[PDB]
Amino acid sequence: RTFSYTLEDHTKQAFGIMNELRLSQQLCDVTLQVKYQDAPAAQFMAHKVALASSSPVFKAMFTNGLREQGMEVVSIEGIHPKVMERLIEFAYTASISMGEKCVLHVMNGAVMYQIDSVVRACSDFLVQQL
Amino acid sequence: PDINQLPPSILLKIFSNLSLDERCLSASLVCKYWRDLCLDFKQLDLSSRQQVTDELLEKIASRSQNIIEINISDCRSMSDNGVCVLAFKCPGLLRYTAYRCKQLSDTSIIAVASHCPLLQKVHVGNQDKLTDEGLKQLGSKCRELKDIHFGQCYKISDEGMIVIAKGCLKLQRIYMQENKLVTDQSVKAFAEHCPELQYVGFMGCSVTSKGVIHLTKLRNLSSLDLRHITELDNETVMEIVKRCKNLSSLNLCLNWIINDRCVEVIAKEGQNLKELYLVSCKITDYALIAIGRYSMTIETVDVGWCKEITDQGATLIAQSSKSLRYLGLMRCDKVNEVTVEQLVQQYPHITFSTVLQDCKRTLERAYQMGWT
Amino acid sequence: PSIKLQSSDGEIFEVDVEIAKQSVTIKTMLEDLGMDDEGDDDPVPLPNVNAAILKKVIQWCTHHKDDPPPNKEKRTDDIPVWDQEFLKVDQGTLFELILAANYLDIKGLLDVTCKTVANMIKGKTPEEIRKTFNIKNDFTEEEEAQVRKENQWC
Amino acid sequence: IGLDQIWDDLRAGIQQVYTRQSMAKSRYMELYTHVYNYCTSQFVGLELYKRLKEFLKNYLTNLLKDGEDLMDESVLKFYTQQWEDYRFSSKVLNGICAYLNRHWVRRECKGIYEIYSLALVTWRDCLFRPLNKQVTNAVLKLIEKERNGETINTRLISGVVQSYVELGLNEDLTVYKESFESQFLADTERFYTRESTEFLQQNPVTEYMKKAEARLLEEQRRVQVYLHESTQDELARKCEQVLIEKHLEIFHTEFQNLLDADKNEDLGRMYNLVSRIQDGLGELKKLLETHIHNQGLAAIEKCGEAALNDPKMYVQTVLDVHKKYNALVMSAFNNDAGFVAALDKACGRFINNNAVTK
Repeated sequence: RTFSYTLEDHTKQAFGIMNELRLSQQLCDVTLQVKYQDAPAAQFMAHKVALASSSPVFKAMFTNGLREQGMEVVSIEGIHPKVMERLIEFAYTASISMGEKCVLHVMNGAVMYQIDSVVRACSDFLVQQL
Repeated sequence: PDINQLPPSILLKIFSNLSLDERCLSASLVCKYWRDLCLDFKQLDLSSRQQVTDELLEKIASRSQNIIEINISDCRSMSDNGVCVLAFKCPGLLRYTAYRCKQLSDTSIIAVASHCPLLQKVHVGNQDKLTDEGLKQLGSKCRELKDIHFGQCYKISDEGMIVIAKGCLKLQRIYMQENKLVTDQSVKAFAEHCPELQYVGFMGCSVTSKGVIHLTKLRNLSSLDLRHITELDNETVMEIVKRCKNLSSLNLCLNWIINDRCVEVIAKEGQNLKELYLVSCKITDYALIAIGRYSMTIETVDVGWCKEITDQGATLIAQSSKSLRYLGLMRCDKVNEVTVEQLVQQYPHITFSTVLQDCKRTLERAYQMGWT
Repeated sequence: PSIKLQSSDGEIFEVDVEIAKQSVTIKTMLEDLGMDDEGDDDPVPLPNVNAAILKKVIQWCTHHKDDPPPNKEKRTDDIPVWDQEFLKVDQGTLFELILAANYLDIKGLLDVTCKTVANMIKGKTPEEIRKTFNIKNDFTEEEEAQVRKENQWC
Repeated sequence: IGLDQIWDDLRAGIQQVYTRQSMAKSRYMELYTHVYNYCTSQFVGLELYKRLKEFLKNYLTNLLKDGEDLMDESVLKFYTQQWEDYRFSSKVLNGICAYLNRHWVRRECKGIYEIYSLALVTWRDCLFRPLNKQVTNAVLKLIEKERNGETINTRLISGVVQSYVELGLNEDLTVYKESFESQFLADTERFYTRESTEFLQQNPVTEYMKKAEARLLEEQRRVQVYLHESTQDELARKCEQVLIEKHLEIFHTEFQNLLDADKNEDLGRMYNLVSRIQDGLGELKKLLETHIHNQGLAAIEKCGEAALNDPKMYVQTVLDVHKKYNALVMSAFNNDAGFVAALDKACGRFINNNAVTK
């Protein structure tokens, strides 16, 4: 089966245009290189603003004190590239979807990045799988 | 009119005002004179170069020996043999930079330390399989080091750090992030052996207040990065700000025990404090009020993700702080956005930074080339 | 303050001391020469700059008399508007201004003129650069192929 | 262009410019012009550089015959004056040849590097062997007039110091320190050892302290006036050692004697000279401790034989002694922790071991 979770908030206008910007690859200042135990070093491009507004860990990692060169590459480990992609899709669109067997990895990633909404969603999903 | 009549220095400057693509594909094909001019080299930047060189590294190493800085950024193609031969062919290397080269082992840095002792800047991305033995090689051979960066190098223990601290007395910069197995012993050995230190950072390391308090011996500290660090009490950073009077940038993000009294003491005794970051610090408006009323030098303050920040604290810090130009009001949900709009409308030279404000700045930069 | 310079062709221009102090060479020769009492303000000869180019340089230094000099920064296309309007001349005048800024050691004018020449080079194939700059293609079809081969990584 | 018609003019102009004939802007500019035009036709300038080097070598090596063998007064005049004039001409020649300084010169990545730096380097063909010893012995003679010797040669000594400091090795504060600072320091230490011993032989120690402090201040001011500031710490250590530590034994004895007397001011300036010597105070500390312990003992023994039947008098006497010596610790001994400790100990060593208890 497949589970999903959608959220509605005050940024219903900004998130859509920021996601369209991300799909256009025009303005980007964050580069994430995800690796997981054999996976290709998946390279995602995204803005610091949405990642900081959706996770406090990204905000803490983006406050390095000096961002003169603009583009920054942040290598991420311990998470599968698909899970990170779904997390970024939730950060940009306020909506996430997952398979019934990938809920645990999404919940682990969300707890690692402290995204309470999808954390509670995945907790409810894992409870409903009994 | 003849361009070739100009001295070659002016022509070199004009070609330096040209990008690499326009110089190698257009300028080098105009004439043999411009070819020889653009062919002239020193500092080379090979940042990520679509990972298109393994043997070309050895070719350019055997070509010229007059290289002072090498940028090996993210560089997934070449192996350790190219780095070894490049170190063999470049003894006069001053700056070494290779980020996120997770395929390089410690043999490369061993050969580097063995064949270029004049290193001053060494910036080493994640680069797994970096043992302390090649790090003690670097510490015992490159005594002329000034800048050192080991970001997220989980394979480093305290032995290599203490060996680095013993030598390299001219180390002015040091930065380590999320590097476990590195504890207060390394910080203590670094603080009491290298008084030339100005920039220091132990973010995410297994460092406690016992190691941070030893940084008072460094009266030349300019920037301090202590983000997500294990249990740093207020008294330690109080003594740090009191002793280190040259402290300009203080980073205390992800520290759930720093209170507003500590911020007040830091603002009072921070006669040279210029940048203060307090993201996720469990503080309240009293910290901002103290920064505004007592600190006449803080320009950048960041209180992002602080739960108890409200409109009144930000209004008072905008009214009472004369040197403030950047307010880090990120994700302060208890802060009204209309208040922030009024602030940005009736307070110039202050860039209030919230979620909606930064989104609006990015949206204006995008609407300059707008779409739908 | 007043300093009287003489050009290579025989014309004399009297300008301010600080405006000539913008030129490192002129202020150096003045500090070495006239730290003591001036000898009836004898003229300063510039035999490597003629009258028109010296007048252009004097105008440029008069307009740029309040610029604060902060050497090794990133390259951009700032090139302020007045400098562009001033450099709207032919190639000969531009090259003579380059030679004067290199001779008089005027870093700002040198930077602006070099950026103008580089923008003139930018966005042009080698044939177009040779046509706009009157440079004969001394490359054989073999050497040109070797050169474009050696730079295939672009 | 042509050299047999342009170069000769340029050597003549550099010869002029090496004499303070005050030439007009036309001659400066003519020479500069010459230089520029020569290095414009990327090598060119090498020849001109060698010619400049030869000119300077010959000029120095044939004004040295005027400098060798001079007396250790005249030589300072000659060295100062020629160095001043020569650095002025060197700077103005570097200015004349700036265009060669920045283009032909940038390509060295050897021996040939600069012109002003050249000038300095070449000046070490009239300093290292010829004058250095001579000039430095002259300076040491002058400085050795720390007697009623005269004031104005300050200019000569400062000029020597200057020329040594700027001769600090440019090649590829050393010259100043190896050539001058060592011998100067040695001479000063011997001068002050002889002076110290003579004085402490034919004068009381408690005027020798005043003379040592005067001489220390004197030498600090003298390093300030015409010597390089780098020569302050070292000299201070040397003079303190000579004047205060070598004699710390007579100091200890006079310490005890003063303690027997009440010459407070002298004790104070003794604790002020001794302080400047590493851990030399311990002996003074224990001496004070024993002195005031014996003082309290003799006091309360002059008090009670059948007068210990008077609590007040006893506690008064004790407090009197304590107050006097606490005042002496505060005023003279700058409330030093060692001396407060000695006070406390010695007080706890007489209060409960006296004839009122025994």
